[PDB]
Amino acid sequence: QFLRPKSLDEFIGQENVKKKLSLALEAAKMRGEVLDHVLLAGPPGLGKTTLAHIIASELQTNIHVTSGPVLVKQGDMAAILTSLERGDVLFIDEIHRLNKAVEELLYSAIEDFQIDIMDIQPFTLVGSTTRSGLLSSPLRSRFGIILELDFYTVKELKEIIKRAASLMDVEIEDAAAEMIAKRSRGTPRIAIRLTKRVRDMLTVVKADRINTDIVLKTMEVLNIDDEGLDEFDRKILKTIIEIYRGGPVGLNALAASLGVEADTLSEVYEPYLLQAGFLARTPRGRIVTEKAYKHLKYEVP
Ligand SMILES: Nc1ncnc2c1ncn2[C@@H]1O[C@H](COP(=O)(O)OP(=O)(O)O)[C@@H](O)[C@H]1O
Repeated sequence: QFLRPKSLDEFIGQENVKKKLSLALEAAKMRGEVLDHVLLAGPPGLGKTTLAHIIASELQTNIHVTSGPVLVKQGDMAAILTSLERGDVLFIDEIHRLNKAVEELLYSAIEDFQIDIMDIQPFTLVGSTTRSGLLSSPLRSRFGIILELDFYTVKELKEIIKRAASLMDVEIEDAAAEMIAKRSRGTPRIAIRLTKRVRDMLTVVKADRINTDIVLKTMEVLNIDDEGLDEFDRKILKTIIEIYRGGPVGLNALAASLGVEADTLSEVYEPYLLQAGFLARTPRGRIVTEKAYKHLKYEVP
């Protein structure tokens, strides 16, 4: 995890998020008070986990990691709550997936810091979700700080790439870093994994630095096109084009045809497809745009 930022000063991008978090985080440290609960929302790979760890580290408290789909019985949640020390961070990934059982108990420990009277040390709840709207109304109004992360710019991603390459002790030319950033689908996690693969090409071809040639060879091997779309991205668009005539097609129907969970489609793949203008959502369902037809070389109906 030597590539993960350890402080906000090492976190490139998300300027609005950082200025908001920094304000409340520094104020709380200065007062020796427990930070207000924070909600981190946005597509995966954008640094929500990273920020959660940064928060605990800045407050100099312990972070307790867990996720909604794991805490089934109240006992599971109860144990974690009691292990919390004053000022500790309770980080819950996919918090919108907490079953009513543990959700009620969590909400309870937040209203007065005491579960059914049997006592909980004041703590900071930091939840993570792809869509803040997926959270229940009750728990939603519990976070005093809501941070919405959107995709990064190509410039920010390029900077993240150069930073990663330097840490892996490998030289890379600006134009090459730009090329990778343009194909990272607005996501730091994607950009870093791509940089590692390009690093492997640099190793096999025995080059002194990553250039455009090395990047293009890597992308052909990985099957990533000039827009950064991978095999499944294209499969989604092609399926809508061929099986559904460009759409509109419902989320459930599309998911069934692709053999994947609707969630993985709407929370993981569609976000960027919508942002990049390849897909659009209508009341009747998802539809492909003219840009997708042309990018994939299909005659525009
Ligand atoms: N702003 C950033 N600068 C550098 N690396 C980042 C940034 N945001 C995310 N990453 C990197 O990407 C990977 C993914 O991040 P993570 O925090 O797990 O995403 P999320 O929880 O939103 O899915 C991490 O390896 C991390 O170190």
